[PDB]
Formats: sequence, structure tokens, C-alpha cells
Amino acid sequence: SDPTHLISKRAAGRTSVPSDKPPANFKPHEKPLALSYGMPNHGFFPIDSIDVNLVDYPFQKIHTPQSTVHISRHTTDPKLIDLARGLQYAAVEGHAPLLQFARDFIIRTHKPNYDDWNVFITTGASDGLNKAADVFLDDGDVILVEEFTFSPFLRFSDNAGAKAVPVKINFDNDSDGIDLTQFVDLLENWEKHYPNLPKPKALYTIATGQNPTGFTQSLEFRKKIYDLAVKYDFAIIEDDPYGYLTLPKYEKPNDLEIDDYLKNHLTPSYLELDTTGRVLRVETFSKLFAPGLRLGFIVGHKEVIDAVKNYSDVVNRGASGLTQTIVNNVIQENFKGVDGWLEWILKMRLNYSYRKDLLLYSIFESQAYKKGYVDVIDPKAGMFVTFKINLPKDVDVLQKMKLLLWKLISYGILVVPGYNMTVDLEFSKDRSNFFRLCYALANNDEEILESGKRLTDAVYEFFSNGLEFH
Amino acid sequence: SDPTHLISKRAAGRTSVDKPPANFKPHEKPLALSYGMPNHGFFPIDSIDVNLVDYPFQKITPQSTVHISRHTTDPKLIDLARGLQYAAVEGHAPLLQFARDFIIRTHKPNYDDWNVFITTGASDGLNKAADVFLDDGDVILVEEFTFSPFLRFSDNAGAKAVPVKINFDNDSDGIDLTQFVDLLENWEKHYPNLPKPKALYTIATGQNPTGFTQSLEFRKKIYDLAVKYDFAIIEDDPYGYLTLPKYEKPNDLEIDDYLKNHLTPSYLELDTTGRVLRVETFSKLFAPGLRLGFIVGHKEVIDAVKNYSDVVNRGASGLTQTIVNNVIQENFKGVDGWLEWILKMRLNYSYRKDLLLYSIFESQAYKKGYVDVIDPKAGMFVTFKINLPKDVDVLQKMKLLLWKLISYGILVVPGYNMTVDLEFSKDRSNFFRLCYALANNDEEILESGKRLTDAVYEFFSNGLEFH
Ligand SMILES: *Cc1c(COP(=O)(O)O)cnc(C)c1O
Ligand SMILES: *Cc1c(COP(=O)(O)O)cnc(C)c1O
Ligand SMILES: [K+]
Repeated sequence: SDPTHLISKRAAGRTSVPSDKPPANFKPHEKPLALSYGMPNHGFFPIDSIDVNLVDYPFQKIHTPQSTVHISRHTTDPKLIDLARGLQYAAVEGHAPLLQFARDFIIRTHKPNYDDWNVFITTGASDGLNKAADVFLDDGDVILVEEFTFSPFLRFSDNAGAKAVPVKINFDNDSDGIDLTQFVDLLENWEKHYPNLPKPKALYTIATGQNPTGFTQSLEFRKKIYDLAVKYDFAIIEDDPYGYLTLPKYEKPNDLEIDDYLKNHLTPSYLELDTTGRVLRVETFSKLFAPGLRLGFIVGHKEVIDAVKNYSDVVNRGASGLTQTIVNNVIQENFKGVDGWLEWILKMRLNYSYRKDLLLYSIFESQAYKKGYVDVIDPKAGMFVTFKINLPKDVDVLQKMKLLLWKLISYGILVVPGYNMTVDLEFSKDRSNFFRLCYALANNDEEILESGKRLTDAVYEFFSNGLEFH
Repeated sequence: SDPTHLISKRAAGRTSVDKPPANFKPHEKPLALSYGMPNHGFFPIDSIDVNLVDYPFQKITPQSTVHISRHTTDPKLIDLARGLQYAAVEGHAPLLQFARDFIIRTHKPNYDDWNVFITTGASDGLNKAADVFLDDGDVILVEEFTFSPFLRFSDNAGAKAVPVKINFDNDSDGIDLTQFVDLLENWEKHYPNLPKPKALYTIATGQNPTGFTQSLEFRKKIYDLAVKYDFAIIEDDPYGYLTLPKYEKPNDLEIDDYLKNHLTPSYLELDTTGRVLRVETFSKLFAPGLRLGFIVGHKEVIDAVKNYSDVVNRGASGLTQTIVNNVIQENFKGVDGWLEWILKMRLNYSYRKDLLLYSIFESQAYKKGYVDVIDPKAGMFVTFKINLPKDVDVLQKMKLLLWKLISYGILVVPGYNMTVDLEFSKDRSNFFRLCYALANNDEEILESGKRLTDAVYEFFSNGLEFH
């Protein structure tokens, strides 16, 4: 019922921040003055107050006064950060009101199934993932990674000295992502696949809205992965940057309440299965608030958080206090905490839902789709679409996909080929016949319809040309 | 020449971030389904007003303010469209340009092939610097009293820290140059098992904790040693800009006079090849809670630092870069106006230091010769010496005296807590570091010196006992 055994020797070996016996008659003074710490008094700070002027809904153009939060030098509200503390040296794990908000948010959305967990403020998802790779992987360890993944993760596993072993993704329309049959086979027959590698130490899974594939693991699929995590004693790194952006299944384009969302829409976190702290959940404010914050958090066992703290003290000594201050006060004062912030996530959900269906319509209406040259996985969450290219089985996948990429660029549509998002290119070659599409960037519906048209026009010509740029 | 040979194998090894068909014209105006990032329309924040003080300790002719809008075309400003969006890990271009223009004004490198990189503070710059110069098993020369967290960064790189003795005379430059030359010339006699040092970590101005400032002439001797023995200089300078005129009994500097006559030159100004990496921060001159700074070094050192940053620290907060950049450009009107803000800060720190020194000179502990103070030339720290008899246990008596200071309601840092190696430095650990930066007002500084000096006087009156 603790994960001490899974913490890397490297992260456990890092040390922490008078210690001897005070003399018999020693009494501390009740109001000491300090000449100790190298902190400038807040009087030195150029910034006396900040007004943060907000939108009420995404894409609002600025009857009703505009929503504004005022951040003063001083506050006594325990749910707010003032600039006197916000602009001063702070605990490396984060400001208290932002840590409490993250606890409350995780209790509401994804309550861990054990009591000895904690949160830690990070500088985003990639910061959380590096913290997790460090805390679980020693030099020589193996981490299991989805064969198509968030590429930057491999830099963090490489940094920890770990080898990435690819886990096959099932590309059926009803897929959970990971191919469970091939995952079980890899774990049951480890010595036959990888005779010279130790048994895996961890699994990195983007379980909801998988990047790139868009797949989402069912609750029953997650129970089986967790059960295998117990049986083969590996850690789970859960990355969930947009699992809150749940998307109803496609219907032709032309008021969800919180309780119904939490209960029936939100797919449970691995935290909800975890009894021992073998799960570390990575969150970010990047995709729900803004990437430029460089702010997120992790959720894990007390003992895992303590080891992350000692690592942060070396390589990343705190998220920007000014940003923690702005983000905390906006969430607590304007959005009135957890439920209000969920209501802002549900407004974003509606936009993303409309955007995903529009791009899917733009494709379904295409000649390339109707002839069967292209297909689409309907994503259940997030901002990504798998766009499949039905190349003949016997053509060189990498070679034709690269030739097709040049064609898309010439047709004025930029995409990411799946071969760029692999743990191992040779391993994943045969399933690399897809582009990842993102409908998060477009300014308007016109750009989404036109994006899908250029995409499908380019594939159509490429197929008409006999799989040639011509 | 160039510092290529000085870059660690580890940092040099990190990597960065087919043939077009015949009749391939790109499209004039492509649309993106590529980059996984929200349109700025999704951002909750439309605009930000940052409301400023005109001088330190000002209490709130309308208040000075900066409007940060969603969009700008001013190339010197960062807007929220770009500030709140994914950005280059090295920093926003306006903030990188300000750091360039600032260093050209204050500390122009003596070579052309240097660049800046935005960091999350001095400790972040120092970790970047330890990684970019130190391989597993390398040696770094560190001042025997130092900024202790540096040792976490050097340990992280697998480097051994060798202490360099500090001279404690009232006219010291800091590092004892005679013992430094002895250490380098007789390296195999002091350390027959360690490799030749790879680098030196020096807080050359306003040394933490001692407060000493190396003279230009001393810096020239340290640089020539760095060339002869071929080691990198990590220059850490969080408050060298806060220059302090020598003590005068307490009771309008111009930029050009300050720059020419007050500011001590950076190792950058002696560097001809890029063997110097300067660490700067916004922590001590703007606010610590920014978590913002920059480093200055050779193009190729900065490139390695970029690839390290992609792994362990993927950019200073964009929103913070936005606010600091736009405050410095809109309110302060760039480099010279920011220097005027620094000069107002300087006047404050100058009065505070003289006030603390005054409180100490007036005390019986000072008059009886139980204590002494180095007059700092820059920064926020004072070495407070304890004249223990030569034959007492320095560590035993200084621990006991610290308990006495705490009972008297004065908190200081003992020098023995800021050593590279405690046994090496114990004989010179008979001091406390004092910091006059935290106090709210003059009354707290005077009361602080009184409690400090009373505590030591009681301790010596007690025969060096708590009693
Ligand atoms: C966007 C993304 C991240 C990185 O988020 P940051 O907060 O910008 O570091 C990590 N993982 C996945 C799966 C992502 O899509
Ligand atoms: C304060 C200080 C630092 C650390 O500054 P940050 O910007 O807060 O990381 C480093 N070196 C010295 C000498 C300092 O005094
Ligand atoms: K199936």
C-alpha cells in the first residue's frame, strides 16, 4: 500500500533542503527580526496591482460589464494569492491556494482510490512527464510506450537512461488504443521479444484522446491494464492534457450539466483504480487555459511527490509565482473555483465538439472518402483526428506517405505524418499510413471546411496519379 | 578560438528539434491542421493592466500603468495572442533583444559570437551552466563559501567541487589569489587523483555570502589563469548592479557616471573566445516570484543549453515574459529607463547597508573588538565577523552563539552552512551573513543590529556560553 519499491535509486538518493540540541535555558523570541534570507522586501517590487480582463466564452469579441479580476499587493482571503507573496520566493511545490485548488479539482473529477496522495505544481505536461520519467526510471530501465506517442516524452525517458519499448496500437474504429492481445503477449513472452532487456519498470499511456491516434481507453480496458500493472509490478504514467474535452460521436452538423458530465461523459483516471500509488497522473493548463502559462500539476503518492520535489530543486526551481498568482485568482474569483472552472471546460467542449464534427463532415463529403482512399477514426476526446490513407498493402508505406506529404504541402494543408511520432520507425512502419489532424488552431469554420477540402483534394489527385506527385 | 572543447560531452551529445519531387511549388498561404495548440480565441484572458510604483516603498498625476492587449504590431512588445501561446524555448524575441541591448550597455562582451537565452532565474542559469561545462568526473572550482544550491547542480552533472580559499581582510577581492595560483600550479600535490579543473564558479561582485567584489585588475589575473589552465568561468551576478559607496556615518548618480565609474566590469568584457558564461536574474532587481532571468555566452554554449532546456525546463512562463518585457518597454522605455529603476533601488540598498553598519559600529560588541564587519561594495550581504579566541572550537562556539542570537530575536545565516567542505573552511567560519534586503523600514534595521550586537556582547560577557 505504498510505491517506495518503484521510486528510482537516482530520485530516492537526492537529499532534502540549527539541528543539534538547544542549550538548557533556550527560549525562542516571540517576534524575531530576520537578517537571514536573501529576499527583497515586497516594497522593492515594481508591480503594485494587476487587473486581469477576461472573456465569458471562447471567441468573445470585446449590456454586461467585462469580467475583470483585481490582484492587490495584500489579501487575507486564503483562496487567493496576493502580489506580496506571489512576487516573493515561494515553496518549490507551489503556492498553497493553487495546490488546494488542484486537490479539490482532482477530488471532484478523478478521486484516487487511496488516501496518501498529493499534488505538485509543474511548468506543464512535458515538465510533469520529465518529473515522472526521473522518479520511476533508473539508468538501464525499460519503459513501455505507445508505438505512436508524444515524441518529446522519449527525450525525458532517454534523459533517465531508460529504453523505450513500443506497445502496438489497434487501429480498428472501436479500438481502445493499445492492442490488449499484443500487450498481454509482450508481457507474458517478454524473454522471447527482448532477451537482453530487463522487465518493464513503467507504462506511459495517453489513455484518453491518445496523441496522436485520438483513441480513448474504456473503464474496463483500464481495469485490465491496471491488473497487468500489479501482476508485472510496473508503474503507470498517465498523461491527460485534454481528457476533459469529451466529444459525442459524429452526427451531421447543421446544455450538459456538471453531475451528468462527471458521471457519464468523463472516463475514469487510472488514479480511480490505484490503491498503492503506482499511478502518477500528469495534468496541464496548456490546453484548457493557455500553453504560454507553462503551468500544470502532477498527482501521485506522497513519497513519489517528495522525490519529485528534490528533483525540481535541481533542474526546475518552481513554476512562475506571477503565473500561479494570475491563474489561481482568475479560477477562484472569476470562475468561483472547481465547478465554475468545469463550466468553462464545458463551454470549450462545445466548440471542440462542433470543430471535430465539421472537419469530419468536410472529409465524409469528399470524393477521396466516398472512393475509400481515406478514412477517419472518430475521436472520443481532445483535439486530434487519425486520418487513414488506404494505400495498397504491397506499396512502401514510408515512401508513399512522404510523397503524399509533399502533395498536401503543394495543396496548402499542413499535417503531421504518423511516422514522425513513433518510438521505433521499423516496428511501426506498417501502421504509419496516417496523418494526425488538429482542429484546435483554425480561426473559424471556413478554415476547417477549407482544410478538409485541400486535404482530401490532395489525396484524391495523389491516388488518381497512381500514387505519384505528377 | 572558441569554447567548443569546453562544452561537456553530455551537453554536446543532445540532438536538436527527403528530396522534394520535380515540379514542387509550396502553396502561397497554407492552412495548418498540424500544430497541436489552441487558437488564442480559447484563452480566458483578453487583456491585462499592470499597475506600477514610481519608486521602491511608494504607497498608493495618475498611477503608472501598462495595457497588455491581445494584439500588437510594436516589435518591442509581446501581445497575449503570442505571449499565452507556445513559443520558442529560448524566449520571446522582444525579451531576448532587451537582454542583448541591456548587456551591450552594461557589460559588452569582447567578442562577436555571443548570444542570450531566457531562463527561470539565476539557479536555473547556474544548473544550465553546470550541465553545459561539467562531464561525469570533472572538477569545478567553487569559492569555499558560496551559494550552496550550486553544489546540487554541480553534483547533478557528476562534478567534484574543489573549494578556493577566500581572503577575509577588509580590503579583500574575495578569492585569495596567492592560494588560487598555488592550487593551480601544484594541482597534483593538493589532488593527485582529480583531473585538472574544468571550470570556476565565482560570484565576483557582492559575493554570497562574504559580499566581496573582485577589482578589474583581479578579474584580469583570474581570466589569464582561466586561459593558461583552460577552464570556463561561470560568472553569477544577481546584484552587481547595486553598487554601494563605502561606509559614511548616516543621517543622484547619472547613468554614464554609474556605467563608466561605479559598475565593476563583467568577465564578459575580458572574454575574447567565449570561455565565460554570465548568469543574470530578474529576482533581485524586479521580483523573485517572476522565476525569470537570462544567461550570456558563446553561440555554441547557448545551443547546447537549448537542447538541455528541451529535456528538463521547456521555457520561462510566456505570460511572465510578456509582463516583464512590456513593463520594461512601455513603463521604463527600455535599457536606460530600467537602469534608472536600478539606480533608485541602489540608493535604498546603500542607505540600508550604512544603517546596519552604523547600528554595529555604535555597539559595545564592536567597541570591545568582539565583532567586525566587511563593508560590501555591492549587493545585499554583510560578513559579520566574531573574534573568537584562536584556540576555541569555531564550530562549537558559533553554534552556541547562533542559539543566543535566536533567543535575542535576530535570525542570521552561519558561514559554516554555506561551505563546499566544512573541515577545509572551519577556521574561517567565525562569521554570520547579514541581509538588509528583507526589512520593512529603518527601525527594523537598527533594532536588528542592536539585538545582534547585544546577543554577541552577552555571549562574550558569559565567557562564550549561553548562560
Ligand atoms: C500537448 C501535449 C503535451 C505537452 O503539454 P505542455 O503543457 O505544453 O507541456 C503532453 N502530452 C500530450 C499527449 C500533449 O498532447
Ligand atoms: C539569490 C541568488 C541566486 C539565485 O537567484 P534566483 O534568480 O532566485 O534563482 C543565485 N546566486 C546568488 C549568488 C544569489 O544571491
Ligand atoms: K475491434
